[PDB]
Amino acid sequence: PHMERASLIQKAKLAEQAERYEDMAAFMKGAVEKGEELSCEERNLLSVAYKNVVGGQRAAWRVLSSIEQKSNGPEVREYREKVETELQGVCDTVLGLLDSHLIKEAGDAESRVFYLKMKGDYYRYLAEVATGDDKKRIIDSARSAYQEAMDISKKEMPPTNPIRLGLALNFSVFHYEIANSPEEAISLAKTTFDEAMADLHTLSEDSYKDSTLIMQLLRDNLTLWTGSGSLRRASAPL
Amino acid sequence: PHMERASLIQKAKLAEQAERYEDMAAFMKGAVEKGEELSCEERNLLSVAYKNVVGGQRAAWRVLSSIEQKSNEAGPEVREYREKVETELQGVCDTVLGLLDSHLIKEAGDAESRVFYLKMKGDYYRYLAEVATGDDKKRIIDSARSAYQEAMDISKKEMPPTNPIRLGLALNFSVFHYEIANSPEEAISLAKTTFDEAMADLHTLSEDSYKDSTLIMQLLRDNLTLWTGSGSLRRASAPL
Amino acid sequence: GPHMERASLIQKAKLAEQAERYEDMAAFMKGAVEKGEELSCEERNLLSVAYKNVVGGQRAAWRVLSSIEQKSNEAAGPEVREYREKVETELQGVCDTVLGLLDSHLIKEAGDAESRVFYLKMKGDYYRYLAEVATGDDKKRIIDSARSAYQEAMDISKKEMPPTNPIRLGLALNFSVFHYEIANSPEEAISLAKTTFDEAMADLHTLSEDSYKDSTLIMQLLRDNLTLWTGSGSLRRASAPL
Amino acid sequence: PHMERASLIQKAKLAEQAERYEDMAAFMKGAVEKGEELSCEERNLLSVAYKNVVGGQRAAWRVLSSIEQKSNAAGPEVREYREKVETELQGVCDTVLGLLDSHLIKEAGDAESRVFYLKMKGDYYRYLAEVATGDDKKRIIDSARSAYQEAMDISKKEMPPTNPIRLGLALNFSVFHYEIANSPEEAISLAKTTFDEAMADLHTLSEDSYKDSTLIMQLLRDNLTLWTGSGSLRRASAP
Repeated sequence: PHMERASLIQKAKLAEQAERYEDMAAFMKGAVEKGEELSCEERNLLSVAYKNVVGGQRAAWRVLSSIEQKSNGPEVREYREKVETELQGVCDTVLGLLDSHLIKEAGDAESRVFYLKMKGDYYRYLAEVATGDDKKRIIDSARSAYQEAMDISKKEMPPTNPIRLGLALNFSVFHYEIANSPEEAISLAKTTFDEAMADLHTLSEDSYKDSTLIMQLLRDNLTLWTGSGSLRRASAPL
Repeated sequence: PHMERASLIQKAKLAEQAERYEDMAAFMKGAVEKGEELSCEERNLLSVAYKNVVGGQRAAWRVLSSIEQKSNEAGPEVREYREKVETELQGVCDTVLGLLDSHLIKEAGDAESRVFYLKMKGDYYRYLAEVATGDDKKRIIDSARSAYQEAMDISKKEMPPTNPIRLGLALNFSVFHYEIANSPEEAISLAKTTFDEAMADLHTLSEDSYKDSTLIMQLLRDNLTLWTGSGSLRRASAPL
Repeated sequence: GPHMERASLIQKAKLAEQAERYEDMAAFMKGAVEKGEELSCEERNLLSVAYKNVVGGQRAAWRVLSSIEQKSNEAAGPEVREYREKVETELQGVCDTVLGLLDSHLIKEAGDAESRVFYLKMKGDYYRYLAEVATGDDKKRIIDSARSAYQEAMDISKKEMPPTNPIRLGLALNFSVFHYEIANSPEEAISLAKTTFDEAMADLHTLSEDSYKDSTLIMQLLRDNLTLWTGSGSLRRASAPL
Repeated sequence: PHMERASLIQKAKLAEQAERYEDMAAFMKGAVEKGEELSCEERNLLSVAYKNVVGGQRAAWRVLSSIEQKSNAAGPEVREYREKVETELQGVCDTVLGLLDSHLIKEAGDAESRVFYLKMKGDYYRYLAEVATGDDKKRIIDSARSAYQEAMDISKKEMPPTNPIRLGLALNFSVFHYEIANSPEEAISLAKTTFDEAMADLHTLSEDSYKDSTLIMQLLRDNLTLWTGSGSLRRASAP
């Protein structure tokens, strides 16, 4: 390690505690640029930082795009465009770090799934706002990243692993919202849930909370997408 | 025919594998009547047997009551047959409640067994309440409430929030609040509390209860989404 | 032109609020103030909301970092100090921006009592935020600048506004916080807080339905602080009066 | 002496103004035993009289029980005197519960009066629970809970969420949950639900109605901060 890198990682941990996500992101970018492999803890810092930064831009873009769609003055279009351009710049930064530093085709496989999933996520966020001729390319870039990640996770991780579950949840969202394949989405989400449910006896104690949380999100999306809400209430199985 | 306790339990296990729930129920009733306590495995056999028997009667009653409710817009066969299924269902609930009161419920044995039976008492009074329309309805609802309340009091002092009997109990009592007692707010807030307290204590869970606890936590979340109208909400992506 | 620009900026600040984009909202509201016209009651609230949210996050961060830094001085590690200093400098820059707008545009050009009190209260607030982080020889000056702004605002609000007015209540609540946390006058704070609450409670019959929610919300914050500061929160639970 | 019903009600109003609660209680017990329903104003006089009488006994019992618990044999005077106060308190609760069961609950016509008395029955069983110790405590706790639950069921169907008897009932049943039944979570949930459902319909009230209800909503908020520990949080500044 570089010690600049060690100091930047320490400052990213301080920025997380302080809920200063743009600083956290800047510190984690700097750390990625000052070294090779990130540890599991350091990969999560990078992801949390940029998740929170784009999360707010995406939430804003949705509000503005919703106002623009209903009002159809030039201020809404212009401001929606400002937020959109800013969001695109963050996604380009994350995708640049992944391609130039983090994604290693001959590296550790588990870390390769995390980054390839992250590459699919940030191309998917670009696809959420893309309306040009470039849209098809963006959608395909996200699909390839997720497909490459899915292929590795199936060979290398158990079906209860939270990175593998997270990956399948996000790729099903991609199918539903982006690729307009709601049936593939429902299918993948049901398969992921059922394969993880069958392998619950081999769930390690540390993965328990993260895996069951993501399995709940899969079940929540399945209910939303199939219209399984309004069905009869459940009582205990025993 | 070997109808000694050990043989009735063995036949109850065969009946389960064969999906012969009325035989299972009869074998388990017979095993309870030897005047002895049930193990955790044996309590589950008793519950599975009667849950399957009463479940088919309830499902049938709902179909018939639904046909009877639409029909008035009427031959007497629907009312008569709905009444036949109701009476039969009431007899099973009375059998289960009789076994619980005369043999199984004690003050006291171990907390998990006490809670299990009191939860079972609230469940079978709740099934009687589902079909009750007379002056006796209030009494039935109160009998279900007391059983669940006594069970809730023991489970809070004696069991961890992730225990599946404690989770199952809270899930069923929240259903009782929503459907039977017409207290949808109490139901939502019990379901949310149960889920949140179990979610915080997930580190202290075993391989045995893993599947049972997370399955019941999923049912709590499913009911919360149905009852709060949270279905409509934005799709989830990974927290990662 | 500037008149169409001013209108666009205020409209974008309303969009930025809906989108929870407070730094943009602040920038749009600064730009609108720099058109040199007075702000309406609605526009004053947009300005205040924008900068309250911006500085709110910086202050919350500063408190976390200062708390981590204080626990390391009892084997760190200069990163906490350095990062706490970064957040503080950034916070100071926002307070200086707000205080500059108030002094150069808003306070000098305020017509009515409600707008004049609003801005003087805001001046007291942002000097109080500078006082929250100040440890130099400049500390005493900052505290006094805050006190004078609040005192001038209190003098106008007592002559010109009813005791239920939410700007007057907000002012009193913040000046009591200044007394408790900044000036180390917890008795003056409890006093002021109790007096403000009691005088507003007596004049509740003369409250409009518009200001009822804003006034009762601020009266709730006054009694919440009174409970915290007097330790009355530890008292026996209430049951029904009949 | 003028001991006709209306004069007993007039004398109870005078005893309230004079803070003579044992006389007030005796005047309202006397008016109840005339065999007519109590009006809304009259029900409040009955409740105020006995809440003040039992309140002083409860406050005393708490002081004495605290001295007896701390005295750690000692002198027997504390136990004996705590027992005297306890027996006296139990007698007042038995008097109120006897009036409710023999005259007021049976004869109540409307929902508001039915709820009022059932809430009052839960309260006085809760006061008996405060001084009971073992399996005696079980018995009493469940009489309190049933009275409260029956009252809650009627108030939800028959009264708006801003009604002060419905608010008072929820506040007391939440106290029962927290202190007596050891269910701090449903106490906190019931109090927040009650506050939030009442706050959503406050615009409908007059100034008198608004005052009565907002006082009980403040007590719900006060208990919520005590029970959730929200009072120890960072001080508020203006929004």
